[PDB]
Amino acid sequence: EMQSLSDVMIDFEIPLGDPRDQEQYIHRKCYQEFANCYLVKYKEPKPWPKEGLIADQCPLPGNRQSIWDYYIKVESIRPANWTTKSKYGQARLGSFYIPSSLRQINVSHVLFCSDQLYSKWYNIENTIEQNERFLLNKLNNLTSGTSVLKKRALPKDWSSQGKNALFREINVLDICSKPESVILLNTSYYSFSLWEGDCNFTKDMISPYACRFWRSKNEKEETKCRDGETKRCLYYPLWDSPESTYDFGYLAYQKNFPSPICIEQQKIRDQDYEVYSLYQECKIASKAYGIDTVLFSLKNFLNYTGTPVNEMPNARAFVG
Amino acid sequence: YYEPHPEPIVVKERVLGLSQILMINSENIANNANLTQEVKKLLTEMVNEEMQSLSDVMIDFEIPLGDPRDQEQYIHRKCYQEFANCYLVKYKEPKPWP
Amino acid sequence: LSQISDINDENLQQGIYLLRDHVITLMEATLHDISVMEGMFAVQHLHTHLNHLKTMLLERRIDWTYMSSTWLQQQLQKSDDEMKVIKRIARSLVYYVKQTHSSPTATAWEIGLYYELVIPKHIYLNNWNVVNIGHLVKSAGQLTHVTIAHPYEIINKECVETIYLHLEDCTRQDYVICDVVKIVQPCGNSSDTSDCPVWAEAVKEPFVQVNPLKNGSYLVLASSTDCQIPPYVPSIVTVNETTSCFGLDFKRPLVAEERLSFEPRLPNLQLRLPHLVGIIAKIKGIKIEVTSSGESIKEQIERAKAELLRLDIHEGDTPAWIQQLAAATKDVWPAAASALQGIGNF
Amino acid sequence: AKLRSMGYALTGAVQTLSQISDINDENLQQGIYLLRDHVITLMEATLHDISVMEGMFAVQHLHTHL
Ligand SMILES: *[C@@H]1O[C@H](CO)[C@@H](O[C@@H]2O[C@H](CO)[C@@H](O[C@@H]3O[C@H](CO[C@H]4O[C@H](CO[C@H]5O[C@H](CO)[C@@H](O)[C@H](O)[C@@H]5O)[C@@H](O)[C@H](O[C@H]5O[C@H](CO)[C@@H](O)[C@H](O)[C@@H]5O[C@H]5O[C@H](CO)[C@@H](O)[C@H](O)[C@@H]5O)[C@@H]4O)[C@@H](O)[C@H](O[C@H]4O[C@H](CO)[C@@H](O)[C@H](O)[C@@H]4O)[C@@H]3O)[C@H](O)[C@H]2NC(C)=O)[C@H](O)[C@H]1NC(C)=O
Ligand SMILES: *[C@@H]1O[C@H](CO)[C@@H](O[C@@H]2O[C@H](CO)[C@@H](O[C@@H]3O[C@H](CO[C@H]4O[C@H](CO)[C@@H](O)[C@H](O)[C@@H]4O)[C@@H](O)[C@H](O[C@H]4O[C@H](CO)[C@@H](O)[C@H](O)[C@@H]4O[C@@H]4O[C@H](CO)[C@@H](O)[C@H](O)[C@H]4NC(C)=O)[C@@H]3O)[C@H](O)[C@H]2NC(C)=O)[C@H](O)[C@H]1NC(C)=O
Ligand SMILES: *[C@@H]1O[C@H](CO)[C@@H](O[C@@H]2O[C@H](CO)[C@@H](O[C@@H]3O[C@H](CO[C@H]4O[C@H](CO)[C@@H](O)[C@H](O[C@H]5O[C@H](CO)[C@@H](O)[C@H](O)[C@@H]5O)[C@@H]4O)[C@@H](O)[C@H](O[C@H]4O[C@H](CO)[C@@H](O)[C@H](O)[C@@H]4O)[C@@H]3O)[C@H](O)[C@H]2NC(C)=O)[C@H](O)[C@H]1NC(C)=O
Ligand SMILES: *[C@@H]1O[C@H](CO)[C@@H](O[C@@H]2O[C@H](CO)[C@@H](O[C@@H]3O[C@H](CO[C@H]4O[C@H](CO)[C@@H](O)[C@H](O)[C@@H]4O)[C@@H](O)[C@H](O)[C@@H]3O)[C@H](O)[C@H]2NC(C)=O)[C@H](O)[C@H]1NC(C)=O
Ligand SMILES: *[C@@H]1O[C@H](CO)[C@@H](O[C@@H]2O[C@H](CO)[C@@H](O[C@@H]3O[C@H](CO)[C@@H](O)[C@H](O)[C@@H]3O)[C@H](O)[C@H]2NC(C)=O)[C@H](O)[C@H]1NC(C)=O
Ligand SMILES: *[C@@H]1O[C@H](CO)[C@@H](O[C@@H]2O[C@H](CO)[C@@H](O[C@@H]3O[C@H](CO)[C@@H](O)[C@H](O)[C@@H]3O)[C@H](O)[C@H]2NC(C)=O)[C@H](O)[C@H]1NC(C)=O
Ligand SMILES: *[C@@H]1O[C@H](CO)[C@@H](O[C@@H]2O[C@H](CO)[C@@H](O)[C@H](O)[C@H]2NC(C)=O)[C@H](O)[C@H]1NC(C)=O
Ligand SMILES: *[C@@H]1O[C@H](CO)[C@@H](O)[C@H](O)[C@H]1NC(C)=O
Ligand SMILES: *[C@@H]1O[C@H](CO)[C@@H](O)[C@H](O)[C@H]1NC(C)=O
Repeated sequence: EMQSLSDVMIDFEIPLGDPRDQEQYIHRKCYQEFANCYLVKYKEPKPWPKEGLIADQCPLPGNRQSIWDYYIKVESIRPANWTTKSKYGQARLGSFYIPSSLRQINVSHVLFCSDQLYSKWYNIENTIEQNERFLLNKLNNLTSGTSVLKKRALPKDWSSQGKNALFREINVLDICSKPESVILLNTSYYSFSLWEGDCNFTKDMISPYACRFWRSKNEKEETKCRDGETKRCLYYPLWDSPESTYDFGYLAYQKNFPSPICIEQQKIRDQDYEVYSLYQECKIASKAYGIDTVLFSLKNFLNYTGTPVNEMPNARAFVG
Repeated sequence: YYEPHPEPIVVKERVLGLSQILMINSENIANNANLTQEVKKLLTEMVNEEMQSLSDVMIDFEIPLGDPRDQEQYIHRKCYQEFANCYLVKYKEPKPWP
Repeated sequence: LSQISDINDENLQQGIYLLRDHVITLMEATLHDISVMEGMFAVQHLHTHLNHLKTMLLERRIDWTYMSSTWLQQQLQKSDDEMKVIKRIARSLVYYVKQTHSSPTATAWEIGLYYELVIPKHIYLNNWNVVNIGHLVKSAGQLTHVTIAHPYEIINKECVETIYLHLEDCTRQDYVICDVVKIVQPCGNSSDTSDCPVWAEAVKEPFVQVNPLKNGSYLVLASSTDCQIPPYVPSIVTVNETTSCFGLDFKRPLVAEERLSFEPRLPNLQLRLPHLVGIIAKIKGIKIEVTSSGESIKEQIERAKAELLRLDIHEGDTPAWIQQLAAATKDVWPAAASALQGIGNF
Repeated sequence: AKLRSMGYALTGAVQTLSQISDINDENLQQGIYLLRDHVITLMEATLHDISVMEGMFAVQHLHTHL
């Protein structure tokens, strides 16, 4: 539609000043490009510690969930002398494997561009032109001449002085919808287990589903073939398969029935984060160097990894 | 004295004259879009509506070129649009599924 | 022609040349977008396209969806900005619409479209319209309006050089289109300028003409003085404070910001008229040609001399005649005029 | 070749206003007065209807508008 219009209209000089010099042009261009884009800096670099993730709150496949991208499936047919330890390290087959790309040792900052961590001030029920003004005020109120947010803005998890002025707090079900967010930003790993063995919880020690563990431990891991130790051989798993049930932990979490839930905390990162605003840096830098330069400069910073963060899907746009 | 004339002024060298023939066929469109026999009826109603309205305000005009029916590109693109993927298979002798 | 490319041949003339073979196009092939859509989403996208084609053809425009831009530009061998002008001024004709098949689940149609593309020779962007104002002359008692007949209608100025254009056989397809545009020289009394005819016409006294200009000045031509403005010669007038002149209000204009100008500056020109121009314009009772820009004293005089000599004395209006002779003689010999005027009133 | 017309910028002066309201001033004349500052508009903000629509239904509504 745009090209067709472009193809029949020559240019005309109009005797007013250059839009590039007008505030309303600078403010609405920085907004349309960088409104919800932020940069977070760890106190020092520390990655997510394990390659396996126990997270029973998420319903398994049997709506589509984002975490299913990291879900190890239990297969009945395997090759001869096949073991999890060969492929997925110390992960429990039928749970979730975290790749080494999301666990880099040298990553110091996290860059994200989404409107899905804002506290209650933000509502999609309200009007775009309101939700603009609301943000534009808050960012002016929470800043002072630089692009660094005031500690008040952060949630209580990321800072001692945080009061959720801008951002909400990450909850237990957020891992299912927004995996990378949690793995890159959470200060501590909390587990959620209905697996028989964890926290030394024995089947006797309990003082349709009712009081029962989801996955019970079998004798050992083994395969067997019939003169064809290559392609197709039966596999006997070290735990059970949740294909039949697939709602157990999700229904348990919401408390429809009582069950022996296990939860253990493990500290990853210090609660002393620092957060910059790319919308406020665009406004401030454009007053000195002019928007044409600043726009081009900050658009490259969004492509620091090789994939531009602003063109990723809204829930999955988190990069280290 | 003078006043501005904001519209451009074009000096004519020559005129080029062209004839384009546009061919529409619903069945070709229904095959690619995986349509059902109910929606095929909508496609057909919709296309007739628009084409008929245009037909109803335009008289005919003679254009002094040769008949399209004599031109290769007209013969090749008409046979294609009708019979591209149509085939006939002949058994060695008649024998049905047993 | 056997190819579109042949239109640029240098030894062709200004006429209509038809491409010899029809262009055959299937819509299915043209509209890619629909191919990958499914169900009613596909159906509604086609509806939007067919309704837009119909809207263009009613206005006699071309829908460039069904013809490749790269192809047409490659063949025509034109610049990006020439193509924009070519595609804006082209016009369409629907010469047949035929339904070729009609089932309850299936249809097929054919449309014959005929296009006429104007190929430009030159494009002119920075243009002015001429407005002739003229000059008043008071001659042997009669007030007369005098005008030059300029051989151009448009002044053009792209950068620094000014150009005077004479247009012929023009129409409007968004822009003005002309078959003939001749470049001319402005009027003068020299070998390197135009020798233009000069028209005179009798007018009623008192004469007043005031045109408000858009920039906030006023154009004045008047047979009598007011607010210090000289009579008979026209002028562009501006005031620093609102005042009433020629029975209407001349307001102070709003301060403006200065930009780069493209205003033309015509050459100046002295013009000698016949002594009795007022009597010549009066006895015709229509607007009449009295000289050329570059005419000799001898030719100019031998032009209304026989006509003027044969306005002789008569038995039936001697007093009315004698009063004309005085008005004619006043500037030449004031002593004789006063005498003749006396013998008139006696 | 690169065309660009001065058809609306030919005279070498310009009379500008600071507000649309200023056009009704009684001691102005009959001419062209330009508002001094551009009006900046985002379509996303203008078209509310699309905001609440989803999938291809959103896409087809924008197509009709464009
Ligand atoms: C509303 O709109 C109207 C327009 O529609 C406005 O009216 C216009 O307002 C203009 C002001 O912006 C006026 O321009 C000014 O004209 C002055 C007078 O120009 C004439 O005299 C000049 C001097 O002549 C004497 O001195 C020289 C030696 O210096 C002797 O040789 C002479 O014999 C004289 O003694 C003279 O230079 C000019 O000559 C040029 O124009 C005539 C035709 O008019 C030509 O025949 C000439 O060839 C010549 O034109 C050519 O050459 C000159 C350079 O020499 C080029 O500029 C031309 O493009 C062309 O090639 C005139 O005879 C100027 O004095 C005055 O100059 C100012 O600006 C210059 C820079 O441009 C400075 O250097 C000066 O110092 C000075 O500041 C200016 O040009 C318009 O005349 C006027 N138009 C009309 C039709 O009336 C109106 O204001 C608007 N109203 C509102 C409210 O906005
Ligand atoms: C990423 O980071 C976010 C934080 O921003 C994190 O979300 C939090 O997740 C934790 C862990 O699930 C949540 O805390 C738990 O809440 C449970 C429910 O809270 C209600 O009940 C308590 C009283 O019991 C009330 O005070 C409260 O107001 C609520 O009504 C609560 O049951 C949990 O408490 C148990 O677990 C902790 C573990 O440290 C333990 O200290 C407690 O003593 C308590 O007992 C333990 O019970 C478990 C079984 O339930 C048992 O295994 C264990 O042996 C017991 N331990 C002892 C010593 O007896 C706990 O407080 C928190 O609410 C979430 N925050 C928010 C804001 O939603 C994500 O989980 C992180 N995601 C990932 C993937 O890392
Ligand atoms: C266009 O431009 C032309 C050229 O300027 C204008 O015509 C001339 O007008 C002027 C001013 O009115 C005339 O000036 C006078 O010249 C005579 C002498 O003329 C004789 O010598 C000339 C020498 O060059 C010659 O060209 C003349 O030839 C013409 O005339 C003869 C005879 O009729 C004819 O046969 C030819 O074919 C030519 O047409 C001629 O031989 C001179 O005596 C005058 O002197 C008076 O003025 C001066 C200065 O004020 C003063 O000092 C004296 O005391 C005296 O009062 C005067 O200089 C000139 O003759 C005209 N030339 C022509 C060719 O006609 C013309 O008016 C312009 N047209 C328009 C429409 O504006
Ligand atoms: C009629 O013609 C007049 C020319 O004879 C016009 O007068 C000129 O109008 C301009 C308006 O911009 C004045 O410019 C102002 O100048 C003063 C300061 O004066 C000094 O500086 C200027 C150059 O800026 C210089 O030209 C002077 O000689 C002085 O040295 C500033 O305070 C203003 O902001 C503005 O720039 C000209 O000064 C003035 N020129 C003269 C010779 O008077 C008059 O405007 C015309 N009137 C109408 C009714 O149109
Ligand atoms: C109309 O319906 C047909 C029939 O279903 C559609 O064709 C199918 O398109 C899908 C998606 O592109 C194909 O699935 C994919 O195939 C590739 C290649 O084998 C594979 O790598 C993917 O994992 C996936 O299986 C599918 O092959 C193809 N049909 C068949 C029978 O194979 C067509 O897309 C529909 N047209 C539309 C929506 O316009
Ligand atoms: C695009 O997708 C998002 C994500 O699903 C949609 O947002 C969701 O909208 C629904 C319906 O408005 C919300 O559900 C309702 O929430 C209210 C308030 O908590 C509650 O009272 C209702 O019982 C119901 O649960 C939902 O909250 C919201 N998303 C999330 C994650 O909470 C959005 O509507 C979609 N955009 C469209 C269709 O244009
Ligand atoms: C984002 O960064 C990547 C990596 O530098 C860019 O990828 C290059 O793209 C150009 C396109 O002309 C190719 O010629 C290069 O070969 C690409 N390099 C690699 C390693 O893939 C990418 O263009 C950038 N994208 C944007 C939008 O700026
Ligand atoms: C990470 O940083 C360390 C210390 O600077 C360096 O030795 C190492 O090469 C870097 N890269 C990786 C992948 O460890
Ligand atoms: C029991 O739990 C404690 C937790 O500190 C652990 O150290 C110990 O190894 C566990 N013992 C058994 C037998 O599982």
